[PDB]
Amino acid sequence: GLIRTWVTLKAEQTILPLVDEALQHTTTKGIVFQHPEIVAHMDLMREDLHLEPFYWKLPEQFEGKKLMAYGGKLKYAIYFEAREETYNPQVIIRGGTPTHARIIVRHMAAPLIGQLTRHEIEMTEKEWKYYGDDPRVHRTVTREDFLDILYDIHYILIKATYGNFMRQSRISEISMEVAEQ
Repeated sequence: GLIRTWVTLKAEQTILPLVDEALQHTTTKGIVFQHPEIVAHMDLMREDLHLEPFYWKLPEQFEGKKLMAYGGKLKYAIYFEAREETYNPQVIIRGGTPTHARIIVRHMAAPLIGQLTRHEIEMTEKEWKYYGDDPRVHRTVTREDFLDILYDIHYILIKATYGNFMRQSRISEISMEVAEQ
């Protein structure tokens, strides 16, 4: 076909949970919609603030048989405020048939404080790395592994916690390219 589509959030889904890297817990207590940005404010989550760093767990429509995504472009905009401005992975994906379930990460430059910054992440092996490998290692994910993750995505996470002592964090414009025929 060559029918370029984008998965995005349902207009109705106006809230996006926070999670630790572990996905051991989830928080909503401090998250609110303020069109278009979706906002997590720390002061409404003080009870939970040790479980940091936090990631946004994208909703199920990004998960699953997503082989067609391999074209490219995971897109989203990020904004945040913290006391000062300075390792942790920008985005995190897990997926696979049990025999090949594995976790990979994408590292990027920390976004600036106060400046809404945009990310577009190419959905291909060449730039991702392996969870558990220090970011300074020059190994990247094999095409083969990558594709086996896409074959069934378990979850995609995007960094919510930034700088030092963070006040609030906003994410918007969330989309990922797929394909139809």
